[PDB]
Amino acid sequence: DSIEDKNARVIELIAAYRNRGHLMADIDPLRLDNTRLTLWDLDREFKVDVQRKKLRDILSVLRDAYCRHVGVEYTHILEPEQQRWIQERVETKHDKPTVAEQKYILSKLNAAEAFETFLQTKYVGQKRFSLEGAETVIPMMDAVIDQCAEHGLDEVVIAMPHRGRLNVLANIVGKPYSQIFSEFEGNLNPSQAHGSGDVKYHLGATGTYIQMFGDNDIEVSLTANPSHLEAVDPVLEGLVRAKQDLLDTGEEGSDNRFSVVPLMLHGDAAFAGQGVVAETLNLALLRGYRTGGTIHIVVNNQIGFTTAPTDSRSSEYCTDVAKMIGAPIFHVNGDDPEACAWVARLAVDFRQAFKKDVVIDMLCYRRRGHNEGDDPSMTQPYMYDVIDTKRGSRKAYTEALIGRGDISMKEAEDALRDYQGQLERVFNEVRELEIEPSESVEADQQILATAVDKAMLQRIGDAHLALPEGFTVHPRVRPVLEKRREMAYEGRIDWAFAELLALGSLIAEGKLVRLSGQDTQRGTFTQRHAVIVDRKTGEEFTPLQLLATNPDGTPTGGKFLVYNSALSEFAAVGFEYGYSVGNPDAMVLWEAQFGDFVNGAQSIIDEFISSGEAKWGQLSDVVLLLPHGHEGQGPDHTSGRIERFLQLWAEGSMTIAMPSTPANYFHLLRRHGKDGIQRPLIVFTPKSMLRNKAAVSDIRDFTESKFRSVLEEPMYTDGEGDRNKVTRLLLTSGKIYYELAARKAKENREDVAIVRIEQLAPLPRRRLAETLDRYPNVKEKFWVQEEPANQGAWPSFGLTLPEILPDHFTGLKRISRRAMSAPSSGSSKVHAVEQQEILDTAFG
Amino acid sequence: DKNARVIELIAAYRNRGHLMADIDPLRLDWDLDREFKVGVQRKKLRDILSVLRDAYCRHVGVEYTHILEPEQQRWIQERVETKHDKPTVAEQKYILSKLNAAEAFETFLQTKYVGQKRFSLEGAETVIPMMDAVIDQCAEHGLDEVVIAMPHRGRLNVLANIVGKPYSQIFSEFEGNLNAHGSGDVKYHLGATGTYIQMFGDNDIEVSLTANPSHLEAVDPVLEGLVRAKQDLLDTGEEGSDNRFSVVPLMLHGDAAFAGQGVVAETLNLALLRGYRTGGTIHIVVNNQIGFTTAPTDSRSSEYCTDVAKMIGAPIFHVNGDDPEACAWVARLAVDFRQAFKKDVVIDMLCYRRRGHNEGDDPSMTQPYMYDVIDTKRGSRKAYTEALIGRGDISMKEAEDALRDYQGQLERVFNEVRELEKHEIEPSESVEADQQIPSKLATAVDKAMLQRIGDAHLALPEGFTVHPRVRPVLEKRREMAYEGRIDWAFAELLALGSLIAEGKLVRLSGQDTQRGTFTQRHAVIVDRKTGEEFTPLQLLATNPDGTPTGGKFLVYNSALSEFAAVGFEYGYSVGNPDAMVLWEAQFGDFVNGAQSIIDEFISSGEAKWGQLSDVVLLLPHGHEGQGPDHTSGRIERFLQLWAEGSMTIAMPSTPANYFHLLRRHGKDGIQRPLIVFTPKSMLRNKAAVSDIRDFTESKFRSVLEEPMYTDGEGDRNKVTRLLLTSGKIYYELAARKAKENREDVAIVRIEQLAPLPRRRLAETLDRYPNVKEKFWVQEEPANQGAWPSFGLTLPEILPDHFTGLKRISRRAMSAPSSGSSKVHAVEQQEILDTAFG
Ligand SMILES: CC1=C(CCOP(=O)(O)OP(=O)(O)O)S/C(=C(/O)CCC(=O)O)N1Cc1cnc(C)nc1N
Ligand SMILES: CC1=C(CCOP(=O)(O)OP(=O)(O)O)S/C(=C(/O)CCC(=O)O)N1Cc1cnc(C)nc1N
Ligand SMILES: [Ca+2]
Ligand SMILES: [Ca+2]
Ligand SMILES: [Mg+2]
Ligand SMILES: [Mg+2]
Repeated sequence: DSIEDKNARVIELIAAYRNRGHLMADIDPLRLDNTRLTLWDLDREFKVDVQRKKLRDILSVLRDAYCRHVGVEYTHILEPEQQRWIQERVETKHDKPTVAEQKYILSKLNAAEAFETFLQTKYVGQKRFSLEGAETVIPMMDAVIDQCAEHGLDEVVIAMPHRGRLNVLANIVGKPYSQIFSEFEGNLNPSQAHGSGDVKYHLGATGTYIQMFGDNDIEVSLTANPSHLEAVDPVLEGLVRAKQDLLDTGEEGSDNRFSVVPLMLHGDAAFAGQGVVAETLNLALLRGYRTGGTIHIVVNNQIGFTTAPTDSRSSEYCTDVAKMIGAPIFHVNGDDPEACAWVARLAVDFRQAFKKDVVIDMLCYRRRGHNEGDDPSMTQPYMYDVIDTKRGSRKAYTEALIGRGDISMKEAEDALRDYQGQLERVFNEVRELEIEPSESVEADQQILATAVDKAMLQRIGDAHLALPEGFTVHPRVRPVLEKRREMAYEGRIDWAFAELLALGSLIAEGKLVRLSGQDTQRGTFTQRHAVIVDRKTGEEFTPLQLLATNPDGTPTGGKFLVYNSALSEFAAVGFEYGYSVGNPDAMVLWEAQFGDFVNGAQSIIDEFISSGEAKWGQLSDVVLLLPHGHEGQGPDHTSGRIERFLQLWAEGSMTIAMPSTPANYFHLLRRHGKDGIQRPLIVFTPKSMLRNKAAVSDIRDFTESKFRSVLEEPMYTDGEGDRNKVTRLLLTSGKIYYELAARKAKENREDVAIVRIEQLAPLPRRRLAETLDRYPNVKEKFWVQEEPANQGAWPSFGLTLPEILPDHFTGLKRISRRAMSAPSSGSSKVHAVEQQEILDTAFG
Repeated sequence: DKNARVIELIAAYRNRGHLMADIDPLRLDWDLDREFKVGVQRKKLRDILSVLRDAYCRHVGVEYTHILEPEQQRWIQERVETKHDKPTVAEQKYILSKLNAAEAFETFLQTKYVGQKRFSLEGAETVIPMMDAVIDQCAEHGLDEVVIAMPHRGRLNVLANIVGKPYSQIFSEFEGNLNAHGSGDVKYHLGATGTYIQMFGDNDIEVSLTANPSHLEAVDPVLEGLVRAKQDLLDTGEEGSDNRFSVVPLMLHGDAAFAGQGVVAETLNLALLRGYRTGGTIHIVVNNQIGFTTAPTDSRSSEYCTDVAKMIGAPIFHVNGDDPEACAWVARLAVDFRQAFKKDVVIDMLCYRRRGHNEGDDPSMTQPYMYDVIDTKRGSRKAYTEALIGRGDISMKEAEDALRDYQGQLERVFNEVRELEKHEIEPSESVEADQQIPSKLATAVDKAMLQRIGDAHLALPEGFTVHPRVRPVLEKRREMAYEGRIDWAFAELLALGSLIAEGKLVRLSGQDTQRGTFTQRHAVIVDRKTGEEFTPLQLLATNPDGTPTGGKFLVYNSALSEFAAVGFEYGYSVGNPDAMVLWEAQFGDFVNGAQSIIDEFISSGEAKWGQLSDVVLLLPHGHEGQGPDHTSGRIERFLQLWAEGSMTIAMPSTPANYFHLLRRHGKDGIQRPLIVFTPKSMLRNKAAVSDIRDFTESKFRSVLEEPMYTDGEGDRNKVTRLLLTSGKIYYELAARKAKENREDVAIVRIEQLAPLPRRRLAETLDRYPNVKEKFWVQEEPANQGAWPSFGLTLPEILPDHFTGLKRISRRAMSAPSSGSSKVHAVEQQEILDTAFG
């Protein structure tokens, strides 16, 4: 009504465009959804933040920035400087691309569409999950990578699903067309045939991107992945984080460049529905997981196979999950490749300025069916009636560039004729060039002293008392530090100290050690104390970090990276798997709170850890620490599901162990870090046995011994025990050994021997046969276990042991809990009665 | 100019005031008299600012300007930016009684069971009066039930002080003396049911608490499923006549678990979906600013633990746990918002954890600053009590007497319990015999029923335009119903349609389940010209005379989730035991995304909690050369999980046997999950078809012989080699036998993998007296499929029949299959050549 009233209505209007203008922006190239102050005041001047501008001018700047082909979501960001940064770059006149840059974009759209159309012609009946209707993804990714090269970064690491995967591999990464054509030909040379393999749209590649108009180059990698959509997200993060740590960039680096950029592509239905997306975004700013911001690209073809977005998500945008970490979101029209390239460059600039994630929602469509053989009009007839009227983005942009006067019709035709002639000469060459069953990858990696000097044990012990000046140790943490120095010099080394002796000795030898998991710094069972907290100030101290410096003051090259993970299994296990792939020379350990929670990461275990080598030739040396054992804490605090990992095992893909002594655990970890084999290690670790006074080791077991896959009772190897008196053999693994040994001693049963299987997979066949041959008077052999009959090692051992060793194990019987639906009973009293029945049966 | 600066200030408070609000009980981190323009009324700046400070910068942080619906922003704004009437002395006293019960229950167990883990709510006592206000507000709206799901934090306190679980039952559990059945679970995993009666109102409401494992947040989709089934039974909500959503999910969370677990996002993503919505969940985050020894800085990459809830535009209220009046008020506002917009609401209760993570843990080892502050802090109960003695509401004597009365009541129940005669502790027993199958059960239907389901596919609405490639499916189904040669996809719909016709509620969902991943189902058909939907099976919900059967066909395309979708269907089946609930995986290879649900609820829920579920998992399975993720439903994993007859596991080879399996499952009266390994290419195998007689005069066959012996000129006595198999490999083996005229070889199919059909298998094998060798033949690698369990169990349960049983399979493999279809083809031929070698 007044001057103060009008100037106030304008400020609300400005805010309305900045907050909700994205809901009006012309972002959908299909235009499916139909429902998507006075006139004298437009020429009046108003106060804007400090200059005076006309309302018409304020309105035109706002409609240009927020209501054209780019929908900007940023007012949810809590940091005001990030809101100002976006506002300043979005609310200004944008410099038009040069004719050369426009021609370059069209060349990318040409190769994108001509690649898809060549495959439709040659291999009409072969699934390729085409990028048709989304070809702008190619110039957009090219702009992301080019912008990264402009900032002088070292590498872009890509992870993506099926949508236009082959197109990306050929036109962004640089994977030869001959290789991609040999895969459709179904004829692979012995190197491409090796292992069991995977489908062509799961494969990765590496290359060097060279700037078209710049002088920089950048490494471009694409990681392998399963069909399981979004499963590769935390794997990419881990991979990038390991590479950043090697380059001394990022979080654990001297420079704050985060010079390895994660570029993560997603489908619209997969991005909204999969939980691992939220779990992975939740890591984006964590000290132990951040990679300085990921560039996310959502290929939003407004469809997920036959499912409409209305049935796929409960939110406006498929990208709304990214608001949880305050990521800016750019919804961009896939038919405007210049707006797509510009947004991609802005996204990289934002990542570089704030070391935070950025989401690009590319609104497009899927020209053909879900796969190339599918008819989408059965379920989406309206959408496909609209798509059938739509001229592709390539034709649209070509007609735009001719009208502008940039290129001629002849120049456009010739450019496509050249590219079509090139694909045909490559296809002919491969076509011009016997299928056998897949072979096991076991022999692919074959290959050891793990003992350390007394001085090394003493150094790791002393490190626990080499406290900074003034440091106030918690009075209940102080005895751990003092008892460890004593253990290092006097023996009776417990499990938790043996672990740190192995990690510390590896650090001292120059190895990078990464250890993480839930409450892993202290230890779930208050046993580790890898990090100690000053009682008065809260300052942290990591005793093992002192081992990264030689006594002369020089660095060993080693480092101790220990973290408390977020409350995740899927993303945390994915990340550590990725980290180990990213740095094969690192010692990477992930610890479950209890092994019962690793089933939250079942997709990682099944799709990456146990099978990644056979499927993609991708090697990982990740260690999974799974606290395991029947102690009466209930069905979710008892089992690490040994039977599942043993079932998954084949082709020597993993090592699976359940060590019974601290020294054997020490040697197992050192063998794993020093063997030069990149294969995952699954370890079933103790809980109560951490504080079992019988479960301790002598210094000579660390300094003069090695890993023992099979263990005999000390009375026959280092004592006065007679192996010829033994009539009954009890074969076992884990903590049940001490309970059986205590019963044998109590009853003086010289007729019974207890043999421990420390390495569950691969089965130590020769070692087991050699050990059993030392007991010639054995009349009966029993596999004894705590676990229910359908769980533990019995389901695999009961079947494999009589087969691999018939002369030793024909007639092998089982002593265990009954078969159970849950891993144990809920009552500790019921556990106690069942545990005593096992001991009574074994000695009956 | 000034009026414009005032509007920016109003917006600043509404948008960012929550970042200044005094929400943390630990505290760890001139123009004012002028009138301004703000219906359109003129208000002084002092009053504008007072309203803004009271609403957004005191003990309540309000996050709502992210909500895209303007009407929802106006609704919150109007209720938050007004003077709030102070609670009556009676209401304040009622809140104190709740704080009294909460802290005295925790202090009583500390005194009596010093050495037992109870995950105390000390420092978060306000959770109890807050939950009481949520439930009371639901009763005020005249709703029917509140269904609760929560983790460990103050679980026993909630059971005793909100749900109504007897103290005697809770004490008897700490005493380790139980009057228990199945293998059971820990006390803070248990559920209860009861009736809440309003203190100052005339209404009552049912209050239920669901069971759950240690796996944090895994119960979230299960609660939604449970609520959805109850809402469908009451004809309320999405599939109901009235839009009341009269059953309320009340979901409690811990701050670290809410930020870190993916299933939270997956479950919020369901909140407005047609097939999953429950009309809005009330979320309560017990934000004690700690997760065991982990600081929030290591737990999340966002300001608030609740930021994940902004993806569905849920309003978020950050409330100071030391202000129980503000907590009760926010809880009531939450219920009012849920009722008005049928959307989720998140209450972030900022509190602390008085003791260690568990009662035996020392938290100062890792959080000495936090525990130095907590040891200076007077509890919420003492604070509130002192504020009341200060306001003049109550005397010191009245406060003491109330605590003495409650403490005396606890001591009397504890002693009565202690006085009970102890029982001898025995090992847990198998729950197998708890649910007995009716020996003989009729699943056959009349030919008229098949014909009705066939005719329903052509009973199209007037003017409906069928897609030309969908039309032959509809016509071929009417022909199959009258003439036979019924394929797998039609037998599925014959089973579901016959159940609907008999009055059963059928819920079928999964990824692209309406059409079918393999374009086979067409449960829903789409008008080619308009896009209008038509569900032929829905016509079976009406009898020929026009009356309802009571049955219903609920078929949906799920979101792209496994964990939340499997969790939801598990919950749905628990919520309505009389419903037929089927969840379909796109390929069985993706069910490992829901491994926590399979391991913690489906396979073990009966033995742990006595919780029964009849959920059906449909897992497309088979070696066809599509790669390691499009081949196996991990049969070996489900067989390994099986014990105590907890589940039925089948791999049917004929459409009729699948039909009878589904009907037996829906009509047996047993509430046990069914795992079905279903076909892909075999859906279109012309040999894999059934006669009408198999649906009308037969029953489910756990073991199947070759038709040449049961219905042909085959001679069983000529058989010297027996091949034992399951699934689609049967047709390839049968085709090879026919090609080579091998009368010396017989192929026996095991249709029901678990429980093993011991008697039928023994009776079948006895019909082949000249057998000299038996082989288990399978497509799956040696360490996979049925061999790992059958190779061990078959020679044990049937030694006279299976001693010397050998295996024919793919080699043991790390991946479920090779990546090349050419390599699959060569391996498949080697199996067939070995079996007939
Ligand atoms: C549901 C599903 C698909 C629909 C994906 O929808 P979007 O995310 O919008 O992607 P597009 O529209 O296809 O670009 S593709 C798909 C495939 O099999 C990928 C092709 C492959 O690599 O094999 N699956 C099946 C599927 C279901 N659940 C999970 C966790 N992962 C899956 N891959
Ligand atoms: C990590 C973890 C806990 C810390 C939880 O932190 P918050 O969410 O902030 O909860 P509180 O502070 O304890 O209220 S409790 C817990 C327990 O086992 C509770 C006792 C029980 O229920 O048996 N686990 C272990 C855990 C790890 N991962 C998964 C998926 N679930 C878990 N339960
Ligand atoms: Ca290694
Ligand atoms: Ca049933
Ligand atoms: Mg899509
Ligand atoms: Mg907490």
